[PDB]
Amino acid sequence: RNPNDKYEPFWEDEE
Amino acid sequence: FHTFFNEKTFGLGEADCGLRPLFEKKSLKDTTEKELLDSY
Amino acid sequence: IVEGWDAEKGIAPWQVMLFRKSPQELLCGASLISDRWVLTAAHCILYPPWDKNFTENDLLVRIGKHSRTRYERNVEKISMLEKIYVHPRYNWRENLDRDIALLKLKKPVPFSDYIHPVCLPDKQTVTSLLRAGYKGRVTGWGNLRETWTNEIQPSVLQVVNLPIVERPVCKASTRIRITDNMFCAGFKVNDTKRGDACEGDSGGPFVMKSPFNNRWYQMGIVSAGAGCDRKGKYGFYTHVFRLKRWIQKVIDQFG
Ligand SMILES: *[C@@H]1O[C@H](CO)[C@@H](O)[C@H](O)[C@H]1NC(C)=O
Repeated sequence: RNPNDKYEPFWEDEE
Repeated sequence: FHTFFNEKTFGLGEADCGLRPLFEKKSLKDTTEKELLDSY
Repeated sequence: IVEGWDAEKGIAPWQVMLFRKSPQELLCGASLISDRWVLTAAHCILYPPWDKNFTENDLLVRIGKHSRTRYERNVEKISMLEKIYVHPRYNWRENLDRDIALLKLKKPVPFSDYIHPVCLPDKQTVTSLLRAGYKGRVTGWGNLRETWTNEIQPSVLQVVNLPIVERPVCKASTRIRITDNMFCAGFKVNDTKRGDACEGDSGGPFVMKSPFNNRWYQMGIVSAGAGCDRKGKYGFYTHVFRLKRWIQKVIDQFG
């Protein structure tokens, strides 16, 4: 995971 | 300030556009706007 | 941005990040003009030679950001795009005349200490501030330096101050046919200070603070930064006011 994501996931706190 | 758009097609914001919450609104200055002012 | 510095939190509450949904990728800078509309560069959305033709579905914008990669919980806001409007006269084949695009947000975004709109300019604001020598500010997460030689991607938003430049001087600094719809800025060759916008800063805002009302105005959109790998004399910006009419035609008419 993680180093596979250039950007930290950003969907928590959503809709 | 004096608007130019219709709030219902443009959404909110115009009237208070351009004033930063953590700088203008707090009578605070960012590290380099003096440089910009000086050049005016 | 090349030869600029770490932005202060909230120094540019209208800075928007234009983000590719997948591959998740930072595409361009952009600006928040109201809680429903964002300005960016047309070439950030459409450029046929490289197979670029994004629809409201492939993109997303992130607002109120500081760190380039972290998820700034409780601080940034992510918004979907309802529609994208690229100037119908956008010239991509040759010179980027009319390099502008409008993005309508799926839903209004709340303002905060980190999210606040930037003013568009009017005739008076133009003719009084848009002048050679006057310094404007450009913000972005573009690269720190040309590629292939440290680290080139910033970890936080960057700022740099640039002086507008006389037109005739801009025109003679390139073979590209410049138009009235654009203007250039940047220091000179022999000049002590460098500082410029790079490719990933495209679509971002060129803003000037009025000495009058203390309000920030977005005079241009980074259309062709002259830094990093691009290297040209001056950076070119879309002339916002000169396109102010198209901006209403689109707004009044579509949202
Ligand atoms: C992509 O843009 C092209 C060139 O501007 C246009 O002809 C086409 O309608 C767009 N893509 C589609 C099929 O939506």
